[PDB]
Amino acid sequence: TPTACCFSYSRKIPRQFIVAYFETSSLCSQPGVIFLTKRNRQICADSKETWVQEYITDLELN
Amino acid sequence: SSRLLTQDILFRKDRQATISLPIKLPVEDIITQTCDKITYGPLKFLDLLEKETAVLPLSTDITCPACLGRAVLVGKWECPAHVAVNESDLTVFGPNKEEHVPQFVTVQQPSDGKMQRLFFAKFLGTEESLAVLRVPGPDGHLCIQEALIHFKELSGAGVCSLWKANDSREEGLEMKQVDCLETTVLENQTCIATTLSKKIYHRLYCGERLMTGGQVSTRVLLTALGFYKRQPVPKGMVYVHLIDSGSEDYMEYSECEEVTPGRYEDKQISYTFYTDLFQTADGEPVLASVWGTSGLKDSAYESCAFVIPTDGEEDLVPRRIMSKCYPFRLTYHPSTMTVRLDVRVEKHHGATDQGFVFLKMESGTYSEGREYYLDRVLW
Ligand SMILES: *[C@@H]1O[C@H](CO)[C@@H](O)[C@H](O)[C@H]1NC(C)=O
Ligand SMILES: *[C@@H]1O[C@H](CO)[C@@H](O)[C@H](O)[C@H]1NC(C)=O
Repeated sequence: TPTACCFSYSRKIPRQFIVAYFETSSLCSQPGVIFLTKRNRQICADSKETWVQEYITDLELN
Repeated sequence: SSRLLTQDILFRKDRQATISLPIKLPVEDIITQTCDKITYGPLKFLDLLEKETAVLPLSTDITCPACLGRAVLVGKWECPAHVAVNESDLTVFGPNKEEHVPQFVTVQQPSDGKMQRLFFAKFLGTEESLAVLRVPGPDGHLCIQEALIHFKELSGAGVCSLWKANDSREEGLEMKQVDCLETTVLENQTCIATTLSKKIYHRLYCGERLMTGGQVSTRVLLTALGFYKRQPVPKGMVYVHLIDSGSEDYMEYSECEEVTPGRYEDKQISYTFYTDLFQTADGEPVLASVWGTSGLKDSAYESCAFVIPTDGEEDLVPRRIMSKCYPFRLTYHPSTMTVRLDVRVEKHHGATDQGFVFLKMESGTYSEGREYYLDRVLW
């Protein structure tokens, strides 16, 4: 897994923009999610939010 | 009053050549023989964790943030008489190892008789990787005259950046310590915010719809520095990339077509657009970088790079740096001032098939980036 930490989380964005995801490294004090977008850019989001878990469960369904 | 970073697109003689080891040339000759693009900026230090620390990006402008590359740090070492600093006191680290002493080498060129005492180190990481220099005491910074960084992208293009000490472009790189907020578990974590400001008329389109523009391209590096936990001699420092995503929104893509328009065929897609980047170059070379990924979790990054001379022998014809570009084809039509991009794709359309392509053409003063979204699979 790519080594990176979330310094601040991002606002929700439409599902049609997220293409992948992966949890943050164990070096990060706070567990965060890093979404990969159809623009091939990384976006940090708080895993403790519902829309994040919905994007995650829906991402693994595909 | 241009005190920002600047870049030149060089017309290297041997585009097949690369950084040869061991180091055998002076910094200047290395640039002249292996750099297709150079970025000039300042070399600044910051007293942290008991030593002056300088943070430099392996790639100033992130063409493909996730692409892997091979970087080389070559700095010039010379302490003034009144500075009793040993070569053994300089430490560096990057995306691969902990803080350590680099290897030094003396290079001589009887051509002009020049001689330099260099220190070097080799790295392999993404375009978002970093190189950190650390020198002791309050006077150590004076020993490092300048720091070159060569980065051979996936496309095979040489992207260099020279950071001289006391460079006139003092505002091209500003670094200021910030609070870490305990984001990382590193012991004694110290966060740094390095701001990179370049004077470049940059425009970013999605197909032919403008997304962003400006007279200066800024990039902010939020980096955490510290040490891994340990259990009961050496002080091996490392860094961790910090992603501050609260600042931006996805509004620019809110209006981009879900599938970027283009001419679809059996085995390729063709995109046409109008560009004045070759006319404003004013006889200067143009560095065209195209790369695409048809994958999500992961897929082969197809990258290519060309240098287009804008006048002289063989005028306005792409010259290849890589062996050859199979996935992508690029041609410029001066009469219409239009560019045509061709992408090899799989002849079968299907659902869930989403591809992404990015073409960045840039001169010394202008820069155009164009994002293409495909409903087919890239070769
Ligand atoms: C530098 O190296 C010499 C031996 O090469 C050593 O004797 C001296 O103490 C060192 N000076 C400093 C400031 O580390
Ligand atoms: C962190 O800061 C202070 C400096 O005295 C102390 O806790 C410790 O020495 C530092 N960490 C390490 C690994 O030395």
